[PDB]
Amino acid sequence: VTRTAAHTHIKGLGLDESGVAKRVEGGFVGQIEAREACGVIVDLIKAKKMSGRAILLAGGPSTGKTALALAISQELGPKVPFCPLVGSELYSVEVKKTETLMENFRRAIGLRIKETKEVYEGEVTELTPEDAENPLGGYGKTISHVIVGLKSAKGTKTLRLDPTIYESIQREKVSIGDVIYIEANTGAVKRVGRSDAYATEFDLETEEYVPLPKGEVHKKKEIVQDVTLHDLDVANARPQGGQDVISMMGQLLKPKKTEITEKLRQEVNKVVAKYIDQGVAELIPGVLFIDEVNMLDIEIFTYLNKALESNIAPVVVLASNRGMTTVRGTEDVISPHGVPPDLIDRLLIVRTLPYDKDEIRTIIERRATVERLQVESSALDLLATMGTETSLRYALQLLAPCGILAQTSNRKEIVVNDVNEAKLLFLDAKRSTKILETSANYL
Amino acid sequence: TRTAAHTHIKGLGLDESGVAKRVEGGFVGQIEAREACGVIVDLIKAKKMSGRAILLAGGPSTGKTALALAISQELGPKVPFCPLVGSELYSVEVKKTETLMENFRRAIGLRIKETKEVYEGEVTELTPEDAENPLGGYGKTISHVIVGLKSAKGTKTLRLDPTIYESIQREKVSIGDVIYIEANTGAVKRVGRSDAYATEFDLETEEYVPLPKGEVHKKKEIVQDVTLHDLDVANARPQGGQDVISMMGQLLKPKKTEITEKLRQEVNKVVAKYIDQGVAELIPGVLFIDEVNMLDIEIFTYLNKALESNIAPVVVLASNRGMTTVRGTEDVISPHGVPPDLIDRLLIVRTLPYDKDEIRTIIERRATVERLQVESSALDLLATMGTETSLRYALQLLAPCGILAQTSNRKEIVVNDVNEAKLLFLDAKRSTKILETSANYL
Amino acid sequence: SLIAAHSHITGLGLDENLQPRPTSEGMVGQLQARRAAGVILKMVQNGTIAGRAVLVAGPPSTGKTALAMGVSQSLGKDVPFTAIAGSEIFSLELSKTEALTQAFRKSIGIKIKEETELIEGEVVEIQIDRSITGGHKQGKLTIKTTDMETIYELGNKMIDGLTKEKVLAGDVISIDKASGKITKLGRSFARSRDYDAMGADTRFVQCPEGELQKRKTVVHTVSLHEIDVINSRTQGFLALFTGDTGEIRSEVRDQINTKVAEWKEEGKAEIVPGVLFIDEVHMLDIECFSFINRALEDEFAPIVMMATNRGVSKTRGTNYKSPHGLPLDLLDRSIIITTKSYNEQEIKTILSIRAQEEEVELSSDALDLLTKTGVETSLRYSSNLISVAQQIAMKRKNNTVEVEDVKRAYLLFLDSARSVKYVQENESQYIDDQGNVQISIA
Amino acid sequence: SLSLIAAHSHITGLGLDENLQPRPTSEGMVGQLQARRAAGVILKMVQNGTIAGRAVLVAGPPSTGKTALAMGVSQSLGKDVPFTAIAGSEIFSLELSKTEALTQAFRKSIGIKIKEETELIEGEVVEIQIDRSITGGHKQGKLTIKTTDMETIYELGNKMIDGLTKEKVLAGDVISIDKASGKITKLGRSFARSRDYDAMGADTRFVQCPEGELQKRKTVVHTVSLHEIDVINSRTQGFLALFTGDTGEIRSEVRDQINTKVAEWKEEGKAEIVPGVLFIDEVHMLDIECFSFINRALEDEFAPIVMMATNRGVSKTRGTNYKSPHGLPLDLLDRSIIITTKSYNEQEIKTILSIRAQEEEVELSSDALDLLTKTGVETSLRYSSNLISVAQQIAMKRKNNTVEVEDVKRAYLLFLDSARSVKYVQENESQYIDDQGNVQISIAK
Amino acid sequence: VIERTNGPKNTDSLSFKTITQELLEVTRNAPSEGVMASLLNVEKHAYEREYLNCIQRGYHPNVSAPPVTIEVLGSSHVTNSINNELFDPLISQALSDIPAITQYNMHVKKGIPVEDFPKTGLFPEPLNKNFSSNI
Ligand SMILES: Nc1ncnc2c1ncn2[C@@H]1O[C@H](COP(=O)(O)OP(=O)(O)O)[C@@H](O)[C@H]1O
Ligand SMILES: Nc1ncnc2c1ncn2[C@@H]1O[C@H](COP(=O)(O)OP(=O)(O)O)[C@@H](O)[C@H]1O
Ligand SMILES: Nc1ncnc2c1ncn2[C@@H]1O[C@H](COP(=O)(O)OP(=O)(O)O)[C@@H](O)[C@H]1O
Ligand SMILES: Nc1ncnc2c1ncn2[C@@H]1O[C@H](COP(=O)(O)OP(=O)(O)O)[C@@H](O)[C@H]1O
Repeated sequence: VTRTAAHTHIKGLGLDESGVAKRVEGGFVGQIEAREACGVIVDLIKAKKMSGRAILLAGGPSTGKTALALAISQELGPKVPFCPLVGSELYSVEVKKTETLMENFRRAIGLRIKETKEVYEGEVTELTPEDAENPLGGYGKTISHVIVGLKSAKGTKTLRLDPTIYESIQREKVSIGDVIYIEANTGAVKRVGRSDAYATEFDLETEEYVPLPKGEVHKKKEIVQDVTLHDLDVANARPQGGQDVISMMGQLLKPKKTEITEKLRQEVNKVVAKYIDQGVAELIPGVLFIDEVNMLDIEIFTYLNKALESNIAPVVVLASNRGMTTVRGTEDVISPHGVPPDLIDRLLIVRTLPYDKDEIRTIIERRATVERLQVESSALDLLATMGTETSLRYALQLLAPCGILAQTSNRKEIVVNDVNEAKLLFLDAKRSTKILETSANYL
Repeated sequence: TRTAAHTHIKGLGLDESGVAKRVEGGFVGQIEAREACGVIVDLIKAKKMSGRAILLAGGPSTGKTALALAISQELGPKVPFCPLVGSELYSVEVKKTETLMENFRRAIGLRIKETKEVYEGEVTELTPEDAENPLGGYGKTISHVIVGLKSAKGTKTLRLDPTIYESIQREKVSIGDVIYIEANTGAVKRVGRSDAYATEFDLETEEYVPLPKGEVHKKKEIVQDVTLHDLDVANARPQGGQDVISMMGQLLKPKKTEITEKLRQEVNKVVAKYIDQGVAELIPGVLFIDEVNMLDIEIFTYLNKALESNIAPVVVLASNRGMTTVRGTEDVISPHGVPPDLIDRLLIVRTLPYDKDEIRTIIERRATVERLQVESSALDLLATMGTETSLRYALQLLAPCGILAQTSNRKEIVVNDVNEAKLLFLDAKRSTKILETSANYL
Repeated sequence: SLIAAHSHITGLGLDENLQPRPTSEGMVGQLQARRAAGVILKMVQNGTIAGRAVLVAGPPSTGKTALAMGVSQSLGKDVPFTAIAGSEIFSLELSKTEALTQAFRKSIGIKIKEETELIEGEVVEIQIDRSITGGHKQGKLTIKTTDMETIYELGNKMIDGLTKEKVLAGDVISIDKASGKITKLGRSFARSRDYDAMGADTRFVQCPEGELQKRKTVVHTVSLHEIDVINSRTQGFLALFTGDTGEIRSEVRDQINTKVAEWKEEGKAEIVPGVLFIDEVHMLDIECFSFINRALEDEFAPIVMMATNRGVSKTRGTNYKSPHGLPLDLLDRSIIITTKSYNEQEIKTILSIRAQEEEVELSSDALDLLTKTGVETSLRYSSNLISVAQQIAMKRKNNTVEVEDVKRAYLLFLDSARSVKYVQENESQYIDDQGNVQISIA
Repeated sequence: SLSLIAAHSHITGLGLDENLQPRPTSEGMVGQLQARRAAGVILKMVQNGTIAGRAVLVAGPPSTGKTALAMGVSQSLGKDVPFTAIAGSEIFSLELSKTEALTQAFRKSIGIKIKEETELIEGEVVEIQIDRSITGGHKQGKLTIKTTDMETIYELGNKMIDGLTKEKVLAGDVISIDKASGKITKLGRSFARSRDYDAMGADTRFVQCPEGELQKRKTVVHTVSLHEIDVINSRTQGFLALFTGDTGEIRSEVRDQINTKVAEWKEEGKAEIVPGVLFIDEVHMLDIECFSFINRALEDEFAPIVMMATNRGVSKTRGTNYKSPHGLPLDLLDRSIIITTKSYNEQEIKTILSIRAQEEEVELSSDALDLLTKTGVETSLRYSSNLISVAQQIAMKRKNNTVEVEDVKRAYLLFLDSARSVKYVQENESQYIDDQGNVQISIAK
Repeated sequence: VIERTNGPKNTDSLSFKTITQELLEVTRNAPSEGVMASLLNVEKHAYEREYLNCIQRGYHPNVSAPPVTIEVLGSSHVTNSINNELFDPLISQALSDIPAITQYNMHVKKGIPVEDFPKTGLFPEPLNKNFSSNI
């Protein structure tokens, strides 16, 4: 019916109006202090005043670090942008890692714009061009004007088209009897389909039949758009959307990432500030999430030191599970969580704690509830004891083979024999390591 | 007449249903390796298996590359054979895995047979006729095209489609031209004017093809030999297009790219469909990789992956190393520089060094190939020098002896010439001796 | 195709209770691993859960890739099975995470349902109106059956499909509206007056009777990575074959995810997950493992199967040793299947199955000798010796491999151990780790 | 001209007899008799051309004459035979692999020889008349061309007419058309019309009107290497890659087709094969992969004769972790023959310095020559060779036309050799940046 | 690229056809059910089998922008140069086509031959009708 994958039993942080976390609500069990700190961070993000704040989630493996970031993303809502990253994604072969980090920084700042469009639309009834005096004169096009007759509901208009508009008109392969849509902001033309006023069953090109557009031919409408700053940066960097030669050739070449200079970013910031001052724009800062932060090296950390001190950069959430580890790209420095101390000085560390037997048991119970399985109480106790003995994730991932083995025996509940058979068929890390130690030829 | 370290080897020299003799096909000795390579040649000619690997190992100057070239000579000129070095897989345009897969696909051959119906010869007339009832608003409504063809000992007038007149006007076919009409496609093409229409103008760029032989209409059954990599590189690039992208890509540098698995799968299924139809047939070949010890462990792992494919050819490797560290690793000591995973998937053929009479016979064969006359005592001194220093040193010193004999106006090589060549040109051991005894940065 | 290494395995050999038969479907022995692989196969066919990592471990030559091939054969068609090696991630064109994302998204299939209309009839009249340069094309088509008669309007693609495999007003054709496919079934009128250029030798069929237009429902499977490459740029369908899909941005991927969820909501499309198999997973950097640790937690993630044969070895990209060459973060969220070595009876059954696959007839004594030498040496060596002894068997002209053929094949070709023994005996003839060798035999 | 006095420009071929016996001093070469005889043997091997794929190794101490020997072989080889001279550092490219760069360097050293006939009609166009038929299917042309002596009338085909519409002629441009080939070119405008149009334009050029016979006959011979044929058949317009180096890893199948067609043209009789010499100076910085590729590539029929020069002792092979003689692996040294060179004595140093002073147009006294000989005995030879040319400038600044001992002593005092600089560094090493980056700047402690 | 024509070349030259160019020129006008044409039409068969011409668009760009305008205050030459570079008649005529009645007017009522026409119709076709626009 539905697809579940290691998550989606979590719907939020699960707090009341005072910020006090319940013991079990919202799909979360335990970790009260971390959830309250994440609620404070959520309120700070919703305040929309700060810039360049950062927190770090530190804890052991399998303790709920990525779960808290996904709970923050669910508590914020879909309107606030959220860019999840892994630390290995910043190394690209097309552009340096500094530009990729700045791109992901600019990808987490949203914007909402009320946009006004001048629209000519209707049904094409007359398509008549007229010619130039000397078509082989070398300079100037072949034709001079194109007369287009458009008919909408309760209206009819005639237009004398520029040839440059007619290139986009004839690139869409319009004809007499087609409903078109001309956008005067960019010159883009959309061919909607054949009109339904004529016959239907005499076509061979699986076309779509559309009634006449309501209202007049010439229109003005207001459109609310959601746009990030990185979208404006890559739109101005590779210009596609005009009707000129360069904008036409921009759509045909193979795209490649380029080092966008800071001058373009200053110009985009100036235009966005003008749009905000005009009262048609609203700025929505977001969250950038970098999981497995220990994969970064010293150069990206040193650039991140500068990039957090700008006046645009969003809230950055990191995560790591290292105790005292040398930073990558260095030889002999040793720093907590693989994060250098100059970056550590600008953070706010949120500690995460391991679980107990009862918390493991109720987590197993809720994840068996989500996966639509029925578990007996003795099998649940055995699964909780296994989770304490080996791993929480190993007891989590043994539920579905137990369900398959129960279903092959024509049963609905999960009993102790299925758990024992899944133990015997499937191994964990410790038993595999113990087998590898007592092995013959590097098993 | 050019000779280069080889071309005295003509096949393995086995008798049928049996073993190698001593001196046959330019080979002296090495009987067990020749018998094993003959068994491998029979397995390749059996045309059933896929991805069998053979590594032949031994010392330097033993005849591994000679054995591989003898295998390629015994197979024939129609079975594909792609020689390679281990250093060639490291390119700067594409990854090494793609280069290995490209060389895998280069070693599988295909044989396609077709039939062509051809009208050709000198144009005698070209009358586009006009219809009985023309329509208004148009000019010259054509009902058919009548064209007369003239060739050697035969002429024939035709009655063609009206649409082919457009292609005739497109390709500028006029009177006195030689044309080439195939049956089903239409598609008239023009090769040039006849040789009889050459002496009416002093200056003309156009060449004059002679009048073709045979009748106007004939059927020729042709056979085309292509490889699977040729089909992959033909399907991967687009055809002659009518867009800016295909014209711009034709005039730029042909940069290699990463061919996907989907294109190879579709090529395999259309090849299997036409093989089942009875037209085409498959000829697997040999991929030979000399100096296999230069690969690193990533190419070895991908070779372990690719040797279990359904379409892989036979792979022949050669190496001279002993217990040597595998490249790309720091603490893996393995025989012949090959990891044990690849070693477990192949068979090892052993090659053995020679003795004095075999050295003398090989020197005599290389002398009589190069059209040189050697005295008997000079041959014995060259054999003693070769077994003292190197076989390749004695082989490479034959041409300076011939030059020194030609200088003194005689057609025979004697002891004085080989002594002068020993004095003039050094070997590795004496060079190492004079470097170890001097401290002047020598 | 040809005979490969795993060409004898058709399925996993399980009953309805997921209990493995001892000798069935080309797989013998290994009952625990076969039962576990059947459990994984039923988990995949359920299609409910996502992002499970399965690890297959054991010694070399144990049946790991055989188990993966059995799972892929039991999976059937229309479910994507992406099988890659570890060395294919490293490219000069894409990053490691981008190649891993493409390999992940190649294993998710989308089944799209489409409504089409089939038109089969006899062509009566064709009118084609084109401009002077031949660019703008339009016209009308009059087709008939034995009951009805309809005039259709033609576009550019329909005219292009008509002017290829040229229809000549009396051919019986079939047109699919949604696919744009034109198929010429044959000619029914058999006109006498014909031009003498094309063949027009099509088969004689009858004019179809009944309804001219018929509605039909068709389905097809398209991978997610195909949709990303198609929507990436203008000519993405060429990039599906040339492999020039350079670092597709994340906005395309999340918009494709939203559109796929919308199509599932509308009932148009359904999502079919698949299996991604990574053989030799130990040849991956720690950055690839760190990316996999987060890519396994997405909803659009397939069942990842990894196979390895390393013990406690060094993880690539670091300076410490880990079990199976994998860090404990990946080993925490993965489930391990352990394969075990064979007895002599399983080796004998494997050799009998492989001899039956290669169409090689063995005597009982030859099979016993091969079983003994596969107990002493590896199994793969005794598997490879069969075809060599077969070619030796027709070299003495009898179609039955005897003991002497196996003895001769054992004599000509070597093991891993015998080559090691010969190298350690004659170390002075091979180039060692320091580049020292002794070529001269005096 | 565009050549200055280089390091060794005095060497014009090996100084050998007709019996391959070197003279003691001839053709700018002094001493080194055994190496000169070996180079003469290799030169006769190249000139015979029936032996393919031989590697020789010129090994010796520095400043001995290995590159001088290669320059002498190149000068004695003559023209129209390809001699490629590359260094070991040139094959480490960014757009080409080392294997591909070595293959291109191998194929640049073997060529084919093609001879063709030309019937040139070069002259100034007087007037052109075009006759068009009523049907228009053919165009007839009457061309009135002239030289400074005489003028004829020619009839033209339609292909001439369409070829003269392109790069159009304006009755007074100088053209030249072939008869058999029909090649058309436009050389430029005549000098007689240079005062007509009052402003030249962009593409125009003024050439003199050709004089003498209008119709000439000329046989020319071309020498094309195989690499040029590979680059031409690799692309659509390939000569831009021939002049800009943007070839980019040409495939193997085009090379096999070109080899097959070269063998076919040799068998037919259209072209003959001219082999050549490839010289790899400073071979000791090549990787082990390049050495293995050289070992495999030396055994092909289309291989030149490879000359390698190195001056390293028992040094480390690059790309490995061990040492080897000459910096080369032993399997490469197996398929090679070594020509060794020996150091000079006082008399050969004096003769070399006298020849170099003769080449550089510098007059020396006997005492100055003996002082420079003593300096070249104690120090190296190139130090004295540079001392000659700076002492000439010192003597010219002293308003004297000859170089004396005082000028040589002043040039010795002004410019240092290696040993005095080593002593001065080792005496005052606190003022220099050492390997740890420590230096003392201030003069007062 | 635009002005390039398939001119003739003499036979006595060192530039011959490769096997790939012969494979290219065989399947230019070959019909269906021929082994060579079907062996060189993998992408068209994959296009027809996968029902790709009735697929929908799933991606649209967020922001579309024209190129950045450069202005020099008080100069008319820069405006003419910018208008010539942005709206080059040769390239814009290459990326489009002439209407049919205009072609009839110049070919018949003006005497212009077909070979003296400007080059038209080099814009590459999209995959579908839906893939031709972003609206
Ligand atoms: N408080 C919790 N309640 C329920 N499930 C949890 C809790 N904490 C962790 N988990 C589960 O444990 C698993 C590992 O947590 P995650 O944060 O993804 O990895 P790690 O803790 O190693 O960073 C997740 O699948 C998550 O569902
Ligand atoms: N059995 C043989 N008969 C004749 N010539 C041989 C034989 N074995 C080797 N040679 C000669 O030795 C030369 C080099 O042998 P090669 O194949 O390079 O050995 P390796 O590849 O092991 O270095 C070749 O030119 C070949 O002619
Ligand atoms: N049960 C089996 N059924 C069929 N073939 C088997 C079986 N066990 C092993 N094999 C053979 O042994 C080899 C196993 O090696 P491989 O497939 O690489 O996996 P692994 O490396 O895990 O052993 C294969 O060639 C396979 O043909
Ligand atoms: N036999 C010789 N005759 C004339 N000049 C020589 C001779 N040998 C060396 N030289 C001169 O010595 C100079 C340096 O010698 P060079 O060839 O560079 O030494 P190496 O071969 O060690 O690099 C050259 O300018 C050359 O002119």
